[PDB]
Amino acid sequence: MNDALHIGLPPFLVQANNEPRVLAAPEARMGYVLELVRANIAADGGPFAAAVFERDSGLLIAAGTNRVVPGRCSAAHAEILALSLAQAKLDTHDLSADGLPACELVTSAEPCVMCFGAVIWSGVRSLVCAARSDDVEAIGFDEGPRPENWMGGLEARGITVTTGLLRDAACALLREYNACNGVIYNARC
Amino acid sequence: MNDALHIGLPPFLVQANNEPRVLAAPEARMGYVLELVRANIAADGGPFAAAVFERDSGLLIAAGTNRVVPGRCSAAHAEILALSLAQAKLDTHDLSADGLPACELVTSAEPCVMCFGAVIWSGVRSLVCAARSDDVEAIGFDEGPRPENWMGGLEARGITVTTGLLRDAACALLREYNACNGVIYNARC
Ligand SMILES: Nc1nc(O)c2[nH]nnc2n1
Ligand SMILES: Nc1nc(O)c2[nH]nnc2n1
Ligand SMILES: [Zn+2]
Ligand SMILES: [Zn+2]
Repeated sequence: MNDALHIGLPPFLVQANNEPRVLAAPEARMGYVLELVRANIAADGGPFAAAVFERDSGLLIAAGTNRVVPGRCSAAHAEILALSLAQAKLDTHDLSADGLPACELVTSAEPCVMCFGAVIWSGVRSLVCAARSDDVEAIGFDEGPRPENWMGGLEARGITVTTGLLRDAACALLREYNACNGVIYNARC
Repeated sequence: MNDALHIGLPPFLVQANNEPRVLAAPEARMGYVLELVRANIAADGGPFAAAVFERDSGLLIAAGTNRVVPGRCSAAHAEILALSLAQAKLDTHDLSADGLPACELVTSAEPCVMCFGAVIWSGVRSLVCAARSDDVEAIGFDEGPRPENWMGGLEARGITVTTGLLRDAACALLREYNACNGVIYNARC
């Protein structure tokens, strides 16, 4: 594009960002995200998906997936898209804006150093991860050089962190992605 | 969009991305980048700008500026837009892809933790900064929790790093923004 940075979304994702969806339980939220991982893999993307939910009600605000290769954009990680699309939807660059319900980013895998920073500047007050960093590195994806004890860095900034949620289900999807090739392989790898 | 990730670019930035331009000297490259910083401030954006140049020829590939507030996107840092717009233009998520010239990211200030990762994933082989992280955090801009010796971290990834280029002018622009960042109206601003 000439007058804008435009990252298009595939059909399943456009739908995911425009379909009403309230998922109370944390496992319900993560389960849905893993559904997005599968759909994204079939849509030429990396094995990564994430979604911003209102922390308490579980109302889905926005979802993103790895679109690095098909989108010719190394910054197009699931977290970046999810956080940015949620901000556009709520009409603010700051999800912690006064009067705004607390937001939570539910992600299929622990964040790379890039998305680590993205979470910090986003305004989200919670981060829930499925697959661990080691799980991701085991299929060729780099997390990059994150600071020492990144989880503590987030908590120290008001962002609670949960890991390992439905990890096994996520790994099955990571192992399947690796087994069946990949393509130019996403970013952070 | 209310579906795709869309960050609009202000006229001056479109202009910059539209007109072929070659800047051989580092000072020339940074000088142009600092011109974008001032233009961006005048266009309701943050005091930051960056541009991707072909390292060995000086050809400008793409430029970006902080459009966080106007863009309703916390991930819209100079570096992110510059790197992404360069990739969209060359039609690839890897700036070091076979066939492409070695790229260089010239930025008005040392990268925050988010952009730190973006640089690594981008494919650029060189990073050139003006203002130091202390100058930026001096006017209240957080760089975030970068890993220890992030500069060495980059060099170990094969990305050469230079900093302090035209630091004085960069710093003056930062202070200029700060002096005018308040609610009480000042005709001189
Ligand atoms: N580490 C890593 N790599 C990718 O390519 C990703 N896409 N989305 N999240 C991602 N995380
Ligand atoms: N630290 C920091 N803060 C911002 O707002 C930026 N925009 N672009 N680069 C930026 N870097
Ligand atoms: Zn990431
Ligand atoms: Zn940044």
